[PDB]
Amino acid sequence: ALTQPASVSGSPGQSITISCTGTSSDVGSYNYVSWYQQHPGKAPKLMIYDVTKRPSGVPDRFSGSKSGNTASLTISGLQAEDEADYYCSSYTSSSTWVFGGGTKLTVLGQPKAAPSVTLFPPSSEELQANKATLVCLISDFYPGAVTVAWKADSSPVKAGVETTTPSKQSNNKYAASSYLSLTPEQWKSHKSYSCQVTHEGSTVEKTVAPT
Amino acid sequence: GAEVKKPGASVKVSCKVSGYTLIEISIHWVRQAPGKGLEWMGGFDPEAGETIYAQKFQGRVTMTEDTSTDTAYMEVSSLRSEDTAVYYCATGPAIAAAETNWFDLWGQGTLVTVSSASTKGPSVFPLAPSGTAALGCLVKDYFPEPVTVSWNSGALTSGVHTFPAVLQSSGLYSLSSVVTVPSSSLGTQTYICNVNHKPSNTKVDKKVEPK
Amino acid sequence: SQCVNLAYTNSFTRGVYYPDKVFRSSVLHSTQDLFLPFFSNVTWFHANPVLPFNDGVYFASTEKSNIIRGWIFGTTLDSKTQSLLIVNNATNVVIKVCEFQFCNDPFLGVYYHKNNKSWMESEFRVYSSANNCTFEYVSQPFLREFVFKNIDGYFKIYSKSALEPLVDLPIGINITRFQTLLALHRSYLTPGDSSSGWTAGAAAYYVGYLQPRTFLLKYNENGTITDAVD
Repeated sequence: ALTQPASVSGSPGQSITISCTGTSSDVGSYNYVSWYQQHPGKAPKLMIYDVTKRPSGVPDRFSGSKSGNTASLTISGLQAEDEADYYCSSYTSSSTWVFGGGTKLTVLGQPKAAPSVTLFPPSSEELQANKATLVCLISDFYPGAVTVAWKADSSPVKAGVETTTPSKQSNNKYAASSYLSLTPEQWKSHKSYSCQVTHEGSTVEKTVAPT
Repeated sequence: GAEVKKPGASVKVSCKVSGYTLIEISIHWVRQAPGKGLEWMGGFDPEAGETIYAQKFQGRVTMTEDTSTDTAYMEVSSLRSEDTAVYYCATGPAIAAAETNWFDLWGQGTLVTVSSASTKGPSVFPLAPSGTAALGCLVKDYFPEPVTVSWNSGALTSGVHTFPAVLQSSGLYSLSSVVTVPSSSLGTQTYICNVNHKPSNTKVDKKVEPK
Repeated sequence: SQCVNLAYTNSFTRGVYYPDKVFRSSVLHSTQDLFLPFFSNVTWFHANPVLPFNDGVYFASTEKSNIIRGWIFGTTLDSKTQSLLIVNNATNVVIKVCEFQFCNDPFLGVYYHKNNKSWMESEFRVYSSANNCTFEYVSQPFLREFVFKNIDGYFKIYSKSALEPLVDLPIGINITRFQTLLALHRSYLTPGDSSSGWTAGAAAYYVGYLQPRTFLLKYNENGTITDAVD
């Protein structure tokens, strides 16, 4: 896999760069780096190929470069239509292609907002069904990129976690939800469970206890 | 067209390429799971003269071509729920003497859903509240989309946030619907969420009530 | 089908071939044959038109690449009548007579074959149909100047003054018009390439017409050395 930043934002007219850190097996040894643009619900569009070249139709505001094992896409004069997901891609010494994780690109249209986080413990009705669900609801954050981590007491939890992709609200901010599936014995055994949301490098945590 | 498949079956996606013929073009296949990023499955390497597969897919994916009809095929076998994705064919150069390598997606892809779930109505649990307060309903384990949630038979609309559903590992969906209300009204105003699941003809009314 | 939908004048004292005779001689010999006038109006073409054949043609071209591959000869150039088709590979010449449903703008399409590492030519794009084939000739391929004449059912060819006889062919068909056969290529090398963008270097050819004129041919030991007309 190639490494891209999860998200990047900028104001209209400004410049931004998205980096694509590979290894000697792909970006370091070949000039075959492609960049793809994806608007919601539409097929990725080739923006850059062979590190620097643009297909006919792509504006010159998009440019590519490579240094060492790191490829970069730079967009000058941000337009509202440039807000999309960007993926880099590189040829590999195994004669295969690999993709980066994707970079969400937001063209800022309102002040950045921190997410509101509400955590619901398992209801008594659900516990009597031999099931336990923790509901973490995340709302009103901009730009629309977050990460969720659960903690049982102080230890990370990954098993039993389901998180949704962010979705635009009516007020143009974003919302998401995360669910932790526990057994009633696991739930009552610990002193607390926590939902941690990370947005713009800052973290908002909520905690619930069986007692 | 879209394909629905039980786990363990196989699917064969088609791609009809006009313009240049298949013999003078490299064919690639990429897929993208709903909400996730792009994954390269395999493609024709110009320098190798044949099709190379990502090691994750060797033995379970087979690509073939019908030079008569100019249709590219790819067949995935023993498919599991992680194979739910949109499958894109892509066209790239085949001449190894030139020093360009890339793939350009062809059409808008075909969706392929793998699920063992069948029509099931939701079980509804109250999310009891703890200046204002959040309360709601947990609409749990239903299939397929969509469910509709309203409060107080439509009388209550302000402060209502119905979150998009999560697709859990079991192949079922769950969502939450939260209303933000004054904390003073918690003992006086009645809050009922109305759940309607047309695909299973299920309707649930449940009063959400302080713990 | 596969068909795709895609002057200056000069003069010089060439266009002399052995006088339709293969007799050896060492002196001057007169001849009444079909010859090219010495200072005649030759047409300088850039490429591509269907040209009349008349009684013969002088053809010459200095084209550097392998773009001009041959010619098509016939009358209607349709499926209604038989036509002649000469094609030059890098390794072979191929001469066939069939009822060719020729394309409006014929060309020998060159394309890349990914499963053979090689470029190949397609005789599609030249004709959409080819039935009733009565003649097929295959041998080594043919400034490059040619003389073509079609007399007594035979199609005679001289190449390289003093154009040596190349070959003559029991075609037995009527020939009134002809067209030069060009090789065009296409490659998918940029994400915006167009499949319709067939291209090649600039190609140009000289065309003259043969006339019934008495000549005088000077032989020394083998080749014709000098020549004369008035």
